[PDB]
Amino acid sequence: WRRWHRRVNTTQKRYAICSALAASALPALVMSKGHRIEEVPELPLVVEDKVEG
Amino acid sequence: APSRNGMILKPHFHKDWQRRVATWFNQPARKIRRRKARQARARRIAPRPAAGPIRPIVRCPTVRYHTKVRAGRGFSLEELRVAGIHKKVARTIGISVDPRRRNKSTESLQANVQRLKEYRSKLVLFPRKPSAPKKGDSSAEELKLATQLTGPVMPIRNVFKKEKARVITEEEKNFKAFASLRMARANARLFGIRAKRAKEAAEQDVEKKK
Amino acid sequence: ALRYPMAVGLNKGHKVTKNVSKPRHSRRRGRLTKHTKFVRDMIREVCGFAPYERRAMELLKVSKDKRALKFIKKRVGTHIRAKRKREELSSVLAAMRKAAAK
Amino acid sequence: GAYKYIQELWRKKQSDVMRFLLRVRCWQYRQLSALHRAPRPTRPDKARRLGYKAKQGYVIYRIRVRRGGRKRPVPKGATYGKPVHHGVNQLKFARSLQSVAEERAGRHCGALRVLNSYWVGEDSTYKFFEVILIDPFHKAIRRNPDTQWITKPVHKHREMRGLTSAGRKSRGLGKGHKFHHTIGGSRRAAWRRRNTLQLHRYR
Amino acid sequence: PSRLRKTRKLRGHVSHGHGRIGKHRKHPGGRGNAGGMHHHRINFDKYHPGYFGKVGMRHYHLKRNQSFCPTVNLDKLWTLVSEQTRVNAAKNKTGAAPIIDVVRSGYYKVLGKGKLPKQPVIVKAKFFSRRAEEKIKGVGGACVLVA
RNA sequence: CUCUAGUCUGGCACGGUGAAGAGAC
RNA sequence: AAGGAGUCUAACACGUGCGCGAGUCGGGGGCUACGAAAGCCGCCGUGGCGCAAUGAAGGUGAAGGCCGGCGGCGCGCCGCC
RNA sequence: CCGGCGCGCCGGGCCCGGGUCUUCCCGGAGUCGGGUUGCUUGGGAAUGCAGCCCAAAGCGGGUGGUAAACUCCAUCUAAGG
RNA sequence: CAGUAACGGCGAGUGAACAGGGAAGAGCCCAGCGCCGAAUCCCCGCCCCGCGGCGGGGCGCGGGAAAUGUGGCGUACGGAA
Ligand SMILES: [Mg+2]
Ligand SMILES: [Mg+2]
Ligand SMILES: [Mg+2]
Ligand SMILES: [Mg+2]
Ligand SMILES: [Mg+2]
Ligand SMILES: [Mg+2]
Ligand SMILES: [Mg+2]
Ligand SMILES: [Mg+2]
Ligand SMILES: [Mg+2]
Ligand SMILES: [Mg+2]
Ligand SMILES: [Mg+2]
Ligand SMILES: [Mg+2]
Ligand SMILES: [Mg+2]
Ligand SMILES: [Mg+2]
Ligand SMILES: [Mg+2]
Ligand SMILES: [Mg+2]
Ligand SMILES: [Mg+2]
Ligand SMILES: [Mg+2]
Ligand SMILES: [Mg+2]
Ligand SMILES: [Mg+2]
Ligand SMILES: [Mg+2]
Ligand SMILES: [Mg+2]
Ligand SMILES: [Mg+2]
Ligand SMILES: [Mg+2]
Ligand SMILES: [Mg+2]
Repeated sequence: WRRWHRRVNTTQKRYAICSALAASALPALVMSKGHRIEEVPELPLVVEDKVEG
Repeated sequence: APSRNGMILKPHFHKDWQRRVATWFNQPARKIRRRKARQARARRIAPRPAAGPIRPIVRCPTVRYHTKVRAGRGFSLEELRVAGIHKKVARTIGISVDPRRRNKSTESLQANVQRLKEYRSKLVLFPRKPSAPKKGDSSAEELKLATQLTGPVMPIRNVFKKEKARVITEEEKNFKAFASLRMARANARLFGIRAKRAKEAAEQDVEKKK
Repeated sequence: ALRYPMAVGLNKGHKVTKNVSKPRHSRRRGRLTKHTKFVRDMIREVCGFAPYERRAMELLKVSKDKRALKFIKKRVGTHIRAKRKREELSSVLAAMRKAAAK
Repeated sequence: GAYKYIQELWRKKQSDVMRFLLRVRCWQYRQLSALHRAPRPTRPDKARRLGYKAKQGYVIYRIRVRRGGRKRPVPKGATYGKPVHHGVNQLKFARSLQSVAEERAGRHCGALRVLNSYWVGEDSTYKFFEVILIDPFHKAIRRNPDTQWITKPVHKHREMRGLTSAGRKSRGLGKGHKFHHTIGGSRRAAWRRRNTLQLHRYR
Repeated sequence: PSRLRKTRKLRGHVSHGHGRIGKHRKHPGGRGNAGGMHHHRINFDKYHPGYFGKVGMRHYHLKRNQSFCPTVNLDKLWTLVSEQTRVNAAKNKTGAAPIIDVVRSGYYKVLGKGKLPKQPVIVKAKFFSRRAEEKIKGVGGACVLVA
């Protein structure tokens, strides 16, 4: 009966989702995560809907 | 020993509380079990609604909640008798019945009667024999569009009557609300002793005549 | 005068129309029937009277009503049951007089 | 019906007829053993009300128990501890003498099931009860769907688990503000829930 | 985070922050609220005045629901209805006054603390206080009682 | 200091059938 | 040589960081490999705490001032629009 | 391999309801309850249980969180499953 | 709800219930009172079938249980004719 679980406020969870999403469209922040994206054409890498098929 | 400033706390940890500790590590396991049991029941009663029988319009007692409305246990026998539904047949078509309920008012009684009528208009009844239709049942075109309802049947929603901005009249401007509250409280508090003093005044003064 | 519904006072409460229904059949219980009255007083002439109420009728015959009430109250319990026992135990005393008078 | 007459007849226990019958029957049952089989119910309307049906497999046993309270079974004085628990004489058993009589019948007849029991007489030192017993393996009980619930293994020793009426009266259960301490299964079930600390995952 | 606690910096120090002379003994003054009359009396009187004794009448079967009476002040009276309820009466010329049902918003008694804007109201409430009804009559308004 | 086995004593019940007598109000 | 002693849970206080803000919080419930996680519900906000105190309690419950007219007291005051 | 979900047939059962009037009937006793004793409960002039004594009624009985009397109300139907 | 009403050398400490939101949700049967020719139940022998949770119909001037009360209608939501 140690407190294993923590509860986080929903607005802070959504705020962290927004901060993680907005950092994924920046060059230096994804380079500093180490992802090899030097030849990626655009950083919001959006593809067409036949990829789901 | 107490510190400088704080509360006087009384922790209820003087018994052997560590033996009777209820941990909740099977809470996400019981949620899945309840969900699977719910879906198995919903597949078992295939065109019947998943919530179950229809629950009646019920006022709440005990003045903190007397303005809200609620789903009760069952429709009363007076309500079923006015609606024209037999009490031993109502449970077969998904109408929840309890015989303990009384009907003190008229407005809630007729509201539940209208509730029964509107559910009876929405009921799509299959024949007891699938190969041969009967008299009091739905036609074949409605049985093929008959689906399963999700959520409570005819959900109960608290409605508030909207009122126009009215022009205040002169007699509404003369109503003293606080004075009426104080005098009504005083007249409720002093009703018995005033009647007893009037009885003594009528009893002492009738001795004079005799 | 301008009157309003109030939560306090002598006629407090929200105003509804009180409908009239048949009385609930659980409320019927405790009523004598012409058959169970016949059975109970039939058992009464067969059996007779208890020794304490036999003493209480002797107490009521000499018109000691307060002592008869106190004795019955001490013997059976509550004051309501004592009054109800004393009323029937004096009605049977009056019935024994009108049977032997003529 | 005669049963209504016998019922109102047994309510006049202070009358001459009933004080004669109760005294001679108490004398008769005092000369027998502490537990023996009655050939038929002594009080048939009350056995009938408690659930006796006069058919094959329904057994009546008459039994006597000793009256009084419960002396604490401890050597001479010497119940060792604080002054609260020095009581030995004026203590009382938590279960009724009828409930003791039911389990003394049911332990000696373990192949049968206790249904109910009723009072038939008493004196200064004995109280006399008659216990209704059902054979759960007779075919008249097995094939009757009204009384085939007693044949189930759930109802083994109802009189020992306190599920008959007499042992049921001592558990303090019922609906109301007077029986708050047995909300749940029982008194111990209420205590377990009230003294069980619920420690959630997220507190 | 036990790495941030005081214990990790107390390794090597003999008494572990608890003293060489007065040791960390088990219960050197009693357990819990012991000695409120006798040897913790100065703390109990200097910080908890009134803790010992009986005041007032007992009420055996008290249920909190009978005395349920939530209050709203008149400075919150206009927040119960929408903004287009308030501004339509301001632009209104026929003198019609909007009706505020505080029992619908979940209040029983109206107290009068703040100001009211100079426009007519019809307040329906279960209870009213005296200054609450006079501040409504002074701005020009109705205090309707409901049950 | 506060209790307690045991024991003495009084009441109620098990607990009836008659004869006399002395009684209080 | 190895093991070896301020730990865990609950409650409270104060400080500090974050989010929202007269509101805030889904912790219980429900929907839809890691995942027993994460996401969502708003007529699921019930309910908790805060937004109102005081009295043992019945109960009560958080600025006013000036001017004009009228009535009363003998120029001021009180009551009244 | 086992079981469920169904159809046809045989041998059986069951020979059935609803509504309005009219006439009838209806309840659990050494139990409730009272006193006292002991344990128990948050239950406090006694919450529950038990021993002993007393011991019911039928427009009755129980409950209505302060003992008791009177008078109205409200709400169930204990002592069988 | 709530560490609340309340209990407590009213000290230490102990301590529910109702209302409300959900998970689940299902209701019923006797005795009595009555009416039906005991209209009810169990066991043994034979015939055929089922036969590995001992049952079904057909015979037996076969035996018992039961009127000191079995079965059908019928149970407080009223019920019966
Ligand atoms: Mg210190
Ligand atoms: Mg002690
Ligand atoms: Mg140092
Ligand atoms: Mg040291
Ligand atoms: Mg230190
Ligand atoms: Mg120290
Ligand atoms: Mg020192
Ligand atoms: Mg310490
Ligand atoms: Mg001292
Ligand atoms: Mg080492
Ligand atoms: Mg802080
Ligand atoms: Mg009892
Ligand atoms: Mg004990
Ligand atoms: Mg105790
Ligand atoms: Mg009363
Ligand atoms: Mg009272
Ligand atoms: Mg029952
Ligand atoms: Mg029952
Ligand atoms: Mg709180
Ligand atoms: Mg003290
Ligand atoms: Mg305790
Ligand atoms: Mg509840
Ligand atoms: Mg639900
Ligand atoms: Mg019969
Ligand atoms: Mg019932």
